[PDB]
Amino acid sequence: GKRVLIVDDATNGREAVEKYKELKPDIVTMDITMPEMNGIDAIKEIMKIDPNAKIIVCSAMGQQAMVIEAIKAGAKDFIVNTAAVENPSLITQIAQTFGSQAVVVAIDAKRVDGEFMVFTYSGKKNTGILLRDWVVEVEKRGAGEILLTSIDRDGTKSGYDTEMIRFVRPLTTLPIIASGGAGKMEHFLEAFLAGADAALAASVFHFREIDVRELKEYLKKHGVNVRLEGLLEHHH
Amino acid sequence: GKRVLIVDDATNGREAVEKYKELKPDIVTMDITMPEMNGIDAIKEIMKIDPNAKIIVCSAMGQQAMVIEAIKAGAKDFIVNTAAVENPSLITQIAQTFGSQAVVVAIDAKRVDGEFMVFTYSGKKNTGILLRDWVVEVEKRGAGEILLTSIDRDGTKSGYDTEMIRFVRPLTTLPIIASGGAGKMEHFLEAFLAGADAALAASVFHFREIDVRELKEYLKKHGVNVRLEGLLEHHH
Repeated sequence: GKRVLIVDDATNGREAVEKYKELKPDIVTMDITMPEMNGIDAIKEIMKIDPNAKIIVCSAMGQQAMVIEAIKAGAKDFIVNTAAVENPSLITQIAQTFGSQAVVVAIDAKRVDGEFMVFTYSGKKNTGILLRDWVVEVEKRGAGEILLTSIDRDGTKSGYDTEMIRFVRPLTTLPIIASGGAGKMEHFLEAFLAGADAALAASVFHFREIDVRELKEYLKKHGVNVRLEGLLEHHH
Repeated sequence: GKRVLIVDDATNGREAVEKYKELKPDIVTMDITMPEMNGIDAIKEIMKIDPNAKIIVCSAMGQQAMVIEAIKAGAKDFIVNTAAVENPSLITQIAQTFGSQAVVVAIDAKRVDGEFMVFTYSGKKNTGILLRDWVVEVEKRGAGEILLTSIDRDGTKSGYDTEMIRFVRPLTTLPIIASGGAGKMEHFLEAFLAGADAALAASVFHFREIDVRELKEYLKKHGVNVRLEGLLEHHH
């Protein structure tokens, strides 16, 4: 690409096999955690109504029991955050089975005392690990793509963390999907200019702050390659 | 009180009827949304192992179908956020059935252009409604307590929004549980001093930034009344 990711996030269903065919999206993402809500049962139906893919499983943590059963259903790809920080090897582990392609590492970052630092458990434990460090590590461990979310920007509807991107950019060769403060059409350009290979966004379209057709034409009128895709997800 | 609320948040279970007896807490909170995860089935077991209470149901939105069944199980109290903003009457509605006591209105606030504004859908739609307005409205509609969460502070581990509290304080007589940036022992005092009748916190204890025994003694050594309680919750 790049590469703009339009998200529909629904939700605890059920509201999947219904939304999937009616929205023909390029991902989905599936939270499967704890053996209670029809995660695995959902996938099978898709892997039927469309034998292809592309489902990305949300593995973390300790409920691997489910992940295994999910892969038996046809799951080929995964994102990881906390469980990779606990155990960096877990990446190499997957990447060896399914290839580097198959693994995306989500990274949650926040600047503390003028220093980019990593945060886990849905962005709350300050790991005391410099972002700069983890980035390199993650690549060497065998990642595919980095899902850099800026906490200092997440939900500020005030722009992507173009600074955090630039910081990460030269430290890697891997694609970088950028996440955080999607605010206006202009903000997407800045992200691409920073280095981000992809931009993710939910709130702006959901609430029609921004028109997806218009955003395509805007970026087109500036000479950018895109390429926009449909995400889809349960749960939190 | 006041009044400090220690939260254990677990999680999609199941990890309830096990945690409840072993943790003897004063709340719980129960997310029941969509007929899939054992919300209602959980309550019944408690309402058995302890016929008393005190369960607070998380009603919102449109899945009232479940809420009704939940009340049949013995639910007496509720919190509301988005669905109250959509339909202010919904408060009067509950408060008439179960009394003003029974209803807590969560308010999500963020300052925009030097103006406290309300946000819905897990804090993302700018309602274009001044906090000052909703506060009064909510009381007149028949609320019991206000669960003021500061977005500009939520997860900053940098102090409560002592400014937002002071703003709300004189506009009401209702109790105010304060939520947001629980950072250090000192930060709890400031909150109480601001007007907050209660402080809620999860991250600080979970990750043992702060010791609960120590926090009691700290506030005691400053002459405060407390009074600390155990929350417990699924899910997001």
